[PDB]
Amino acid sequence: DAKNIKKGPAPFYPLEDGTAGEQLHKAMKRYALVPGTIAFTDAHIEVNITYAEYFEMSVRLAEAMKRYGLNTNHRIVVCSENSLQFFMPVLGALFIGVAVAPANDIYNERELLNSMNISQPTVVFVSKKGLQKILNVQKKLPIIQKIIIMDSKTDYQGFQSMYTFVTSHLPPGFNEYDFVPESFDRDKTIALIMNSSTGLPKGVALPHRTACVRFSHARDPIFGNQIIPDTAILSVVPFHHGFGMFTTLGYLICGFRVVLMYRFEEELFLRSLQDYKIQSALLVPTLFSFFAKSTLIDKYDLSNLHEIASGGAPLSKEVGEAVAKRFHLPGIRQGYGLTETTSAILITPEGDDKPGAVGKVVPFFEAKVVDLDTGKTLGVNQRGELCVRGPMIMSGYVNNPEATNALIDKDGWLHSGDIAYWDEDEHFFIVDRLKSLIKYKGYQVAPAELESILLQHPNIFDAGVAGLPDDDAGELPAAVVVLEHGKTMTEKEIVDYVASQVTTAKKLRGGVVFVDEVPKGLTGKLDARKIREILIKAK
Ligand SMILES: Bc1ccc([C@H](O)CCc2ccc(O)c(C(=O)O)c2)cc1
Repeated sequence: DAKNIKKGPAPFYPLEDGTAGEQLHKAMKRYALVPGTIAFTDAHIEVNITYAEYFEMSVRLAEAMKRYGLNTNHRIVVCSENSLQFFMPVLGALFIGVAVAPANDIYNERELLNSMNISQPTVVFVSKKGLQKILNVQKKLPIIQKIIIMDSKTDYQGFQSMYTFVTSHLPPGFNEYDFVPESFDRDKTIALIMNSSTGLPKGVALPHRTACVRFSHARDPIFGNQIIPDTAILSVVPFHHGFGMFTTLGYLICGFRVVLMYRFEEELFLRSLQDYKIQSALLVPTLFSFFAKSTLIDKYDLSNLHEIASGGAPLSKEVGEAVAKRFHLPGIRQGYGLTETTSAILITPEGDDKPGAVGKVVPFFEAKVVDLDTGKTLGVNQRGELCVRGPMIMSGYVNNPEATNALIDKDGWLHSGDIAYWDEDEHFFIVDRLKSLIKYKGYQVAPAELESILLQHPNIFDAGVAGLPDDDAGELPAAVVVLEHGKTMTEKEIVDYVASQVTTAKKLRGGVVFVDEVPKGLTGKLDARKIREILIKAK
């Protein structure tokens, strides 16, 4: 009974041959030749850019980079916040086979270093506002030869724009419509180097195959959205941290108009939803809970709105139903995905929504639950660790096969670290830190309630509450604590403090264990074991 191992259906679109760059180029060239087809729309400055514009300039950046000298043994960095120019160097680079590491616009200067030491990039594309931060970081990274400014047409601080850079390297008679992109092995050639849990962000290497699969999902009437003319999307989610990246690529495959918003604003948001006739909106999790509090939605004509998507962020069932009610939608489309799996591999399918589920397994994939101790795969309705195997899994963490391994067993399964179960109808469900309850006496306090108290203390930098299992009491509630840098404290001084703000059953009878860091779990969510694990010895 390899039969409690859950399997994604058949694709509507078969996987297509070619690299990620070869199929983007082929799709975009189709839409380039229809004048007026809009690719991106900047909701802030109201400017539109057509596929003809988008195709042509991307191609030129590909042949201008090829000439400069970049082959698949080089990487570039794109450092900018969501913009009309963002996917120009990305598209151009994939056409070449150069690996793209999107960097985080307002990563502070330290996290800009950690990202770029892993990605070791020859050329860096950057927005005017990102420039000095990358200048500073270039004087600490010798590999960064060239800096190109994305949001200019002229040069800017003597530095060169994509536009003058391209005319500085394209050969005399270059022809955007005779360009052909490189063929290369899509399994070994890295398309994207993404970022990320505990410690410092790693570099998740993802080869062209994962985007090629993604391109099969995006069109899927069940797991993506149907190629209808005049489809538009309002995307707020960042063009890096996952979601934003691979929906937009799939959206360019489909010919959709991607309406981007880089700064969030309620009225701007809702009006763009209305005016652009948006079919589906993309949101980050805490923009869902915001929209649960919105009372203006009713004043806008969202007659056209079909879907609101949360991506690979699993949603509180209460927040999801709230958002969907304020917009008069049957449901939210939530899914579960890891950066280490490119896109989501659990997605709620069209129509088949089921209250509280993230969804079912995407085509090309297998997902299963495994018992946390024996490792044996479990059956229907049992909670275990969620494990997934399929083409979109990360190739590895750059410069870190010690982490790549033991995250992926060499039967090709990624072990999520997150806990789940599935239905007799094959829906999956994710279990969160946030409603695992600590039974002392026999009534239970949420660990988030006790964490909120602990984080309130000026000398407690981070906390993590879990239930110390003791034989007499049932569960004594305990915490792992991280002290602020200057400060010093004592276990009892900490529980004295809690036991002054909680009922008396909610008191921190389990004690505190001082840790350098509270264990997170891949999607950043607090890991309920390890914490429980950590306290069990210290007692
Ligand atoms: B960390 C992370 C990793 C991956 C992702 C996925 O790319 C989301 C994919 C998705 C979800 C819902 C949709 O409706 C659509 C779509 O519009 O096709 C697409 C999100 C976060």
